[PDB]
Amino acid sequence: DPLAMDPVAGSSTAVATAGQVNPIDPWIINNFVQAPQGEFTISPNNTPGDVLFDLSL
Amino acid sequence: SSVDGASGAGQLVPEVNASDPLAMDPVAGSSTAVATAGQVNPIDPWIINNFVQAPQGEFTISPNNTPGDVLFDLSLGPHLNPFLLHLSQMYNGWVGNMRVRIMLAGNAFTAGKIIVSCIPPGFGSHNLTIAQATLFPHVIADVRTLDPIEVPLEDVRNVLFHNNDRNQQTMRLVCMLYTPLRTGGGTGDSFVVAGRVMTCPSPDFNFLFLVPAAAAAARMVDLPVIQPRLCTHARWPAPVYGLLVDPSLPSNPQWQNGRVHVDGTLLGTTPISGSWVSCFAAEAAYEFQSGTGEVATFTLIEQDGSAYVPGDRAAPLGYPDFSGQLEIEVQTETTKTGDKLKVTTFEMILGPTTNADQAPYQGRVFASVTAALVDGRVRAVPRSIYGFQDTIPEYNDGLLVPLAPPIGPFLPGEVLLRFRTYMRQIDTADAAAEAIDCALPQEFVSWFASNAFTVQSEALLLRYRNTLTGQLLFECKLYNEGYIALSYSGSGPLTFPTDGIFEVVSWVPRLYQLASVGSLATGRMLK
Amino acid sequence: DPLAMDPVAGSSTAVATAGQVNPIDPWIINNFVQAPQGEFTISPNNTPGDVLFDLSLGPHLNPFLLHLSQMYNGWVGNMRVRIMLAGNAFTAGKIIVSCIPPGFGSHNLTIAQATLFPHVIADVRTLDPIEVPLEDVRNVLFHNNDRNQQTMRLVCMLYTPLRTGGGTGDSFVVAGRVMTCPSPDFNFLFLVPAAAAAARMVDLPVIQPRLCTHARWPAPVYGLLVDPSLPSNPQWQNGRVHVDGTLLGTTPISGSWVSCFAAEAAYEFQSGTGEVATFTLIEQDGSAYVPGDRAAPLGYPDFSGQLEIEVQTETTKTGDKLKVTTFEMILGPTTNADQAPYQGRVFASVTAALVDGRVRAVPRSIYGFQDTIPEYNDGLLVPLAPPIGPFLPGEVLLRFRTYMRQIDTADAAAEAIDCALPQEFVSWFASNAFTVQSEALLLRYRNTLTGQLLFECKLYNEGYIALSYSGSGPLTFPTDGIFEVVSWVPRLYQLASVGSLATGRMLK
Amino acid sequence: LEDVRNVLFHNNDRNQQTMRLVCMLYTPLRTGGGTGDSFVVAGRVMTCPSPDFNFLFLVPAAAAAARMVDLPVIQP
Amino acid sequence: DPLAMDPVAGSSTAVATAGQVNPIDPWIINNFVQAPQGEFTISPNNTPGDVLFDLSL
Repeated sequence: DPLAMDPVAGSSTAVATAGQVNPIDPWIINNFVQAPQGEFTISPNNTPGDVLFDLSL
Repeated sequence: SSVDGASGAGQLVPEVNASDPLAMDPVAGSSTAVATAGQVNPIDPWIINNFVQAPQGEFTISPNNTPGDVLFDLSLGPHLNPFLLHLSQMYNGWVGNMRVRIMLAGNAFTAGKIIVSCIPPGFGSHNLTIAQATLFPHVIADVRTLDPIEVPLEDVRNVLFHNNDRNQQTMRLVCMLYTPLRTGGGTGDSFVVAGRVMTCPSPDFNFLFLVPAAAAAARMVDLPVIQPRLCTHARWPAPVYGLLVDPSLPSNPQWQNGRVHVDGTLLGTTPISGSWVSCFAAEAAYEFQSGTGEVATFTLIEQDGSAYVPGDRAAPLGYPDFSGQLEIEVQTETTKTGDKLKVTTFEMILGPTTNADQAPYQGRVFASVTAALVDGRVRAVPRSIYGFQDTIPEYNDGLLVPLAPPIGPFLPGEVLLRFRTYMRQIDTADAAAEAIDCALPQEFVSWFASNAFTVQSEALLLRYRNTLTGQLLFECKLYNEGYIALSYSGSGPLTFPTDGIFEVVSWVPRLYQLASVGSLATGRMLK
Repeated sequence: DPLAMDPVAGSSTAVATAGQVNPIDPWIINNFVQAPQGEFTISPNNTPGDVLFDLSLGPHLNPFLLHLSQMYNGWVGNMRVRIMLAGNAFTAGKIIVSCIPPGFGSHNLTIAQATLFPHVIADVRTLDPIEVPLEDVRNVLFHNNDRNQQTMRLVCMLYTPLRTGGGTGDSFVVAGRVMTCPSPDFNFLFLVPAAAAAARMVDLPVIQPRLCTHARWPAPVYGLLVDPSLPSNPQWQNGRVHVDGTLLGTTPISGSWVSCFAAEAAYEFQSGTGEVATFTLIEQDGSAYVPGDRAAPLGYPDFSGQLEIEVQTETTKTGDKLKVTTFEMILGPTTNADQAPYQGRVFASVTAALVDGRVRAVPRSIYGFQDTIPEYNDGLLVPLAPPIGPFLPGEVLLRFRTYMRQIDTADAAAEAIDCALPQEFVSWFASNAFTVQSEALLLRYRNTLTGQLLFECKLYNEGYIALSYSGSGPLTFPTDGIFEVVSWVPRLYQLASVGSLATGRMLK
Repeated sequence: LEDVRNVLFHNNDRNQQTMRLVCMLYTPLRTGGGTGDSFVVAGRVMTCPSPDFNFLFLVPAAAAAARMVDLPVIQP
Repeated sequence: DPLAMDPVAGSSTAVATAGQVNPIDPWIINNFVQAPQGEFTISPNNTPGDVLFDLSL
């Protein structure tokens, strides 16, 4: 099954009113990097409901 | 959204559940109500397809469970979906079908099957055996099945649509264990299968009338967890020492202190402070009717120093509500540091006798200097009693006076629960403890006057329990008019441990039958 | 006339940025319902300029919307307000309803300035309602569920003085009602399960001090005062509780326990002249006393001097024969020197200067009182509730006061004894076990009858009340006399102190 | 007054639960002036059926009452 | 303002179940007459919350 979300636009919105729209080095553009809080472990001791991780865009 | 481990689950468990269709025809949705409902209220399309965890969303299977055990019993309604439930509070009525999805996925090592059956409204409640469940349109599934089983909860209706009352009977989905659960492998008995139930409304489903969202009040009064032996007595200023019932005492006492209703209504001369109990304040002087100034004339004031006016109770607050001869100690009132103090002892007669002065109700009482010093404003506290009788004094010298009513009534076999303390009674060659009872400890008096709870029926069912040991000692009825009853047949004062917490209950009609417990003798056989 | 404003856009802004744009039931769209803040009153007591009501745009202005608010996390749109006045032909006056844009802040506006905003004026006599559109002036794309957001507001003020004529009954007030419904531009945003989430707080019982029970001597409370010349940080063991319900010291639940004890009593013979009762203390509910984490059995006296006690056979059942003897017991340290309530053993002497087995002792008078703690453990450290305090500079303890009979010896006279809360408040906090959220509560002491505010004060969470007072100088207060919470209140909250109740002032 | 129904229609039975109209005093009545407490606001309720209204089965049921017991208002 | 309700259907429901569907005189259809429970009174003796009348369809 899919994700219950409609895709959201990117820079499309900014163009019209931001002063500049600065691009990023393409090498970063799709290179998967580990996040700071990127580690967690699931032991048999955890109960359903325990939080493994939290993230903010 | 859903990602079953198919990819890595090997082929140890069945993906999809192979089962014969439901022996049941499809049911119509909103189409019915369209013509007679005042409105047909559409719901957010996003809710229409999201399978969300129902409020009754969890269940567990374990090897302790025996076939027949009900894992969950769902009754058709908005209360089966969290979003719908919230919208429910805003509408009056609904019609439509629900889509239910039960989730299982135990280890490849577990074996077992459950059965879900749809029960038509109008069948009623009956304990179904696993074999009975088969008689209803049903579905059976192996606990290992990866993909969630989907079962449509059809809205079988006799009428066009539903309203939000108790007169409604909807279709049910009962899920029971079909075969015992047994884990194989290195059986970790901590292993139980954790099930999940998710639902989403079928597009047929619709809410009906817009209504004032809300109307779910529930003001439930509670009691404080204070043991009786930690409490203050409400009719004599001492700790509570005893907790008992005693069918041979007067059954309907006319106590003026320690009276309050569950709703907070204080009665009689009942004071808020237990320091006021059985005490008075006055301006004191020595008139001369006989002319031998041994008699103090006390013009009563209220004990917080304010003026006493004859009103709608028998006397100033906390003034004694019993008879006999009271020894009082009378001291200059304390207003400020350095107020010089005189302290005299007197005997005052509380009862009717006899040609015959004394009318606390009018504001005037006489005591005599146990000649058998102090004046201006004084405070009198009780020192001992002589010839106690637990009947009310003559408050208004023969005339009718305002009185809280006798305590009662009680059902047949019900008797008053007594909180008890001891007065010093004197003699005259011998002081000995004398019992005096009241209907609630002063802390409960203050508690109810302060909470002003809303009362919803005629009495509250309480349990008296030892919270330490856990032991339930008894049950009892706290009538709204502020007295507690037990059912007891003995003759026969019966005494209870004072350590000793009360818990509400219920509401409880007034003809609620309590358990007598007590004969701890089951005297008979059988076999 | 129409408002001096251009139509404000609705959902069209937050389309490419919110995750969802959620529409509402069109039946709500134009049904005018009474807003939760739907009532106000105008009376001759009001003065032109008084703000009858201040509304701020948001779904919280409509009951239906409000109910939906618990389901979504954002919103955008304009509403519509309608106001009604139930006036007479005797009520002359005008009201101003002005729209204040976000960002303006808060200022005191004269009726004249109130006119400078898009507004609507109405005579209090009108039978018909007044309608004003509440536009969603935005600086941002949309709004989130946050009442810290600055949205457009509607302020209603009395434009001219209310002047009732005729047989002027000052009990006459004009009833006002506010109603709203969302303009079709209104849209909720993200669908969040957020359906339920509240909290709680602490309250105090509305009992006046002079109706209360004292917590350190068993008598009614008679006095309410502060007194900078008394010991500022007393080490009271009774009448101690925290706002959270934590009882301290020897503090009992029942005020009948206060300054009383129970024991098994006997007459040993160290001197050998059996005038000395030896009391092996038990708790007053008849249970065994064990030396523990407080100084003595519950309610045992927490002061010194020489206490006259009356000791009676314990009452267990009707017919228990009773003996009653009077003794003098010394509470203070002195001196070579026995007495350790903490260990469970104290001695009194038959004011020879009868009873045994199990007894109960209640206080009869005090001789040489000093309000310092007795020597509970004969020289050794003992568990103690801490001194009361601290207090900010200029803050002093609020005292509940009662009087002991002190004896003499040719003269009994009242002697003052103070405590930090009445026993009813002791019981109240132990029973409620409130959750505490900061360091103290701001309370007002008020006459609810007359309405008069007497003072403000700080109830520290550790269970004692402070006032700011500079005098030197016991200052006494009326005892009739209700306390109200407040706030929370940081510990450095500055209280108000006082002035010379004379107001008059001259133009000069 | 809408006919909110759970069933197809209604029978002559006043034990049936139909939609109701409750009138309440929303705010306290406050008479001013020379307050004559003998003053009451008279209220009247009037109705007529919406064109959706229809009676159902034609029954000769034309007459059917009963009686009861009363006591004379004579003081003891 | 209008009631927060959707129009409710009339006879259309009981057509295939009642033995007859009987119409009424259109002159009654819109003539406002005093209901048998047509009177009530409000006085200062009443307190907000008092039910002045309770009608059932």
